[PDB]
Amino acid sequence: NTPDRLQQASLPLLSNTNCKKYWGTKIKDAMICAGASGVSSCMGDSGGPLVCKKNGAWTLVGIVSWGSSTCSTSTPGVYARVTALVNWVQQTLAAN
Amino acid sequence: CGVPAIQPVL
Amino acid sequence: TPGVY
Amino acid sequence: IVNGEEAVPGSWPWQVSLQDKTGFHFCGGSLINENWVVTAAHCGVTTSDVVVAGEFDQGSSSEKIQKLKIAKVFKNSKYNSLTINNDITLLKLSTAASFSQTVSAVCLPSASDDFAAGTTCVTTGWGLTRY
Repeated sequence: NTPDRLQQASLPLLSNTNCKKYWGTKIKDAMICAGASGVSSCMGDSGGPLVCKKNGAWTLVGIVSWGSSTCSTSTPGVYARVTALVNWVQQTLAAN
Repeated sequence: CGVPAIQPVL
Repeated sequence: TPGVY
Repeated sequence: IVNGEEAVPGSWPWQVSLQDKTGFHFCGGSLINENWVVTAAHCGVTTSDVVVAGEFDQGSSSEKIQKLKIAKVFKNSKYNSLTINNDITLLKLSTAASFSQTVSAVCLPSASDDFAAGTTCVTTGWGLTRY
């Protein structure tokens, strides 16, 4: 049962090497982990943004993808790594 | 882009 | 345990 | 989001809600411009689903939200459903979103942008607060 009002949470980014201690080989180069800090994305957040402030502007760094089936707050969530997918985004926008 | 008109409070 | 979001 | 907090209404202007024809919220998304929304490929969006922009309280009937129709679904050809890798889909809107104080775009990074481990970022959404 999703909440009525929009929620937010600040969380730290992890390196893929450290994230692998939790998820093993399931972590691929086009993935980025964040969390394991007391908060967690969960079912229904999928597709949403993970934004980081760069030079004063909010930048889309990740897209909520998957994680713990119980949304454990001590396990990192896994997000689609946007830097690895942005070239496709730009080619798609340019051709359509 | 990336500059909300209504500033988020964290 | 893992799971889609 | 588990252990998160309520956001200031309209403070995450690019945040959209993807709802099916029954009005059920099933995924989030982000506006990258007036005609395009980025979401996860595994969300399985179809042209029958609706993009809702400018929403804060899904239980409210008094918000001036924008219900936008989807023209085409562009699932990244490299998306791997077995590993959930390259989990991204672009949605081209049938009708362009009208940008305002509560509806606007998030920036995209350059392919070489570096976001170091330890950096504190933010995630938003209407996902479960408790499992």
